[PDB]
Amino acid sequence: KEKIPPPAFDETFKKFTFIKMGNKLINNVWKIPTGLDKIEQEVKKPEGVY
Amino acid sequence: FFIALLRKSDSWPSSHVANNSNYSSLNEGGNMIAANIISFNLSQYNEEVDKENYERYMDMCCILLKNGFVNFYSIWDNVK
Amino acid sequence: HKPRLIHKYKTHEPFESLELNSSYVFYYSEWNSNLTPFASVNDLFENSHIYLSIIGPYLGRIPTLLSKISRIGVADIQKNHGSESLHVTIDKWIDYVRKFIFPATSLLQNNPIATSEVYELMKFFPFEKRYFIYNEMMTKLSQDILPLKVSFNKAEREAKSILKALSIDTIAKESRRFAKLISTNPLASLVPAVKQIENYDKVSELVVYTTKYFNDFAYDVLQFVLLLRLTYNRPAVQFDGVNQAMWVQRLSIFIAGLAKNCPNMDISNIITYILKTLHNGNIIAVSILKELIITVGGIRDLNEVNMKQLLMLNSGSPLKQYARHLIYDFRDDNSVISSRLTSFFTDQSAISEIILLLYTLNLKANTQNSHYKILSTRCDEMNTLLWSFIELIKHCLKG
Amino acid sequence: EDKRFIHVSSRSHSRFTSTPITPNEILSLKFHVSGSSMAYSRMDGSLTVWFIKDASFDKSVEVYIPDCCGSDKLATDLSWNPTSLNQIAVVSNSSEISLLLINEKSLTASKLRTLSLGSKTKVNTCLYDPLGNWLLAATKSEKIYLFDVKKDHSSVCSLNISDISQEDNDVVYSLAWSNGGSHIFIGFKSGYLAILKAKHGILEVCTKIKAHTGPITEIKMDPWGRNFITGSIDGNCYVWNMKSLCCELIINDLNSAVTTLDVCHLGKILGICTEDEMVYFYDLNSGNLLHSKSLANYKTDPVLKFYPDKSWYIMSGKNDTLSNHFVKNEKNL
Repeated sequence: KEKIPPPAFDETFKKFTFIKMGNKLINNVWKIPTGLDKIEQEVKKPEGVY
Repeated sequence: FFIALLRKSDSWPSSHVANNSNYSSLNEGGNMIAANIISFNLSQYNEEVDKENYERYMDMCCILLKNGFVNFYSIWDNVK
Repeated sequence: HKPRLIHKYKTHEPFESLELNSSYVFYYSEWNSNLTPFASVNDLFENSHIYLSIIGPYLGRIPTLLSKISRIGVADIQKNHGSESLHVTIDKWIDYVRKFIFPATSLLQNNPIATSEVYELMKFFPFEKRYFIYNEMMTKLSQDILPLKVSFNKAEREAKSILKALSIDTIAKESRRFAKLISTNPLASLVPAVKQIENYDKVSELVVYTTKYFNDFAYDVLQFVLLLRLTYNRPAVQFDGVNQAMWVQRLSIFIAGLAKNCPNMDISNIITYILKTLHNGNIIAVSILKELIITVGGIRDLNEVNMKQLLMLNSGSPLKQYARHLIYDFRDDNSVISSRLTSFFTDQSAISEIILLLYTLNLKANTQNSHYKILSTRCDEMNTLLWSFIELIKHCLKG
Repeated sequence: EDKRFIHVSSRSHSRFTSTPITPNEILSLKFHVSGSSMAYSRMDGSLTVWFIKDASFDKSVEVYIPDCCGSDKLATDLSWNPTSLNQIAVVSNSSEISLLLINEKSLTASKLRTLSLGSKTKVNTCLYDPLGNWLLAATKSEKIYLFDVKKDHSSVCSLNISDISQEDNDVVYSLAWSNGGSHIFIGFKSGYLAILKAKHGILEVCTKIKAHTGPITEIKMDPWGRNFITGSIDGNCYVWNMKSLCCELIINDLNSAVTTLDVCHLGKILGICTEDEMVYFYDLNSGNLLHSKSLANYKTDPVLKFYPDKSWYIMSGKNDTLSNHFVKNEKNL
């Protein structure tokens, strides 16, 4: 003797997070910059230190 | 033939023939005398001639819930 | 020339059969008149929240239905190839594989072929959002839904039952039995199997003989598992500093053993791990790079060499090819495999970056104060690494 | 059901006190759809066609001939013609596609023709249509050809292998005609399954799927046209249906590599012969791994072949080389 309402099926998928990789250990590796210009600063002059 | 014979009978629900394809019409149904006979016949499974005829009786009952002959929660609530 | 004679019988069992002379069709021929098939994609994304949320991780018992949904997804991107509708058509199936296609794959027992069909739709994804699905399966493993938690523990006790019966005579019948298991469930049968690589050798030579029978799904998680162990929180240097560790030299003969034997394994994310961490200064990236040159290429150092062979190595001749045959420096043999390795360095334009990084770190090690006999060997070892990489460049980039 | 021994000269070779090697090897075995002939081929021995009329095997010995395809080369496979009962298309190794006739009244074998299309490096595969209206001679090296039989043996078209797949120099291990005669199923070296359309004289590929990661050894077909079964060098032997082109069963009995696949004419028992001298039998309509028998074969390489008319069991695998024929095996213990 009850009135059963129609069930509401969920249509929403889940969101992602800010970590574009899986772990926080893998993702900390892929955040440090690469390129030829960062090496150029420490090799500024060998004679200038000499 | 079993449905065409039983659609013209005086045991077919004429005014309360409500169907099992809605989500609010699984309670409101028809013919609660045949909801007493099948719920009594599916709740017995303790013999050795009753076991060789339970599959064919369950198929015949499953056609009757489709055409709206009986309710769903009248048979679902009253089986073992 | 006569055709065949069949008969049509009616039974109460729903699935169609075919006997020696007769067929068995379901008796209730109007069983489907309540149901209606649907249009292209905008109802399949609507009739799946109803039906496929009931049997959530249970499509592994229906393995044919898992192929037919993924064969739609590859033929939907290829049909919508064009130039325009590829950003939203790819992000549409990035939430349909995460939600109820990839968790249905883990409840599969021994099924290599139906697992590659799911990955064929996963080749169209970024590799960054494939490692998010691969990492979600190992934290939603235990803390969440039950029937795959029983199945992730059924493979970890089946992976460990092969690494105990792993021998050099029964490897003909045990490697096909091992690769079939990592073709089906490699999120479970690989973290045990790598844990006994950085502990015990002489199974590292038995694991890389199995890797000729993997499929292309297994080669992507294996690169994810190797990156999972290289970055785990452990002491990389030992208590004193005189030795590194015993796992860092045992993992580097596994990585350098994949790049030589199996040619179907893309190792470009391992090499991208080498590039970035060298800017920080890291002893694992040096030790992976060092064993790659001596194993894939055949470059040997000239510091034990005879004086008669030393003059023979400067005369440009077939005698130069004879002087490397005596010093065991195989370059004419694995010339194909050495060119494939530098192909991963020249794709990211890394060749001019490695030479400047090994030289800078060697010169930066002239100010660190750790010991007195250590940095007389550490400076010498990094000096013959930079000499060994230059000599690989001139043999591959020829012309 | 009783063990009865096969009466060729191979049983006389081993019955004598001959030490080193009594027969030598078996190259190919094909049946005509009539189900009374045989093409029992050897390496340096004899290709012996057989015609036994009524008895089990002890009626008559028909013909053994070493010098049939010449005296320098060997024959890879012997294709029977479905249209002509007296025609067998033998393809020699180097450069000979000859066509032989057999005589029942005389102890000889005559040759009708020897046609050849030039720059033929090595044709190793020849097989007719199931209705007998085409001949696809395919090399494992360069390209695949297409001829006819109903008018004569005249060329129509050819396709180069490098247009099918694009990875590397791939070898074609085995290919199989469709059951209607309208499609080509071909099996590569890196585990590719490509489907070619061969209606009358046009040869074009439809699609290619990745079956597994090994040399696809054999491809067979179901006599009811529902499915087709492949083999491997892995332990996998899948069963692919045709209406949806997906997988139905998986025979995961990975104890060795797979070498020989056969089905029955009713389509019930799948016979798999592995490399550890172990044979199996299975079921197609029933579940995955439901054996009916397993049999340990001796030290040498066996072959397995099923009759096209009634279920009679041909195995080989005696001490060096002899065939065994198991009569009335509807139960098989």
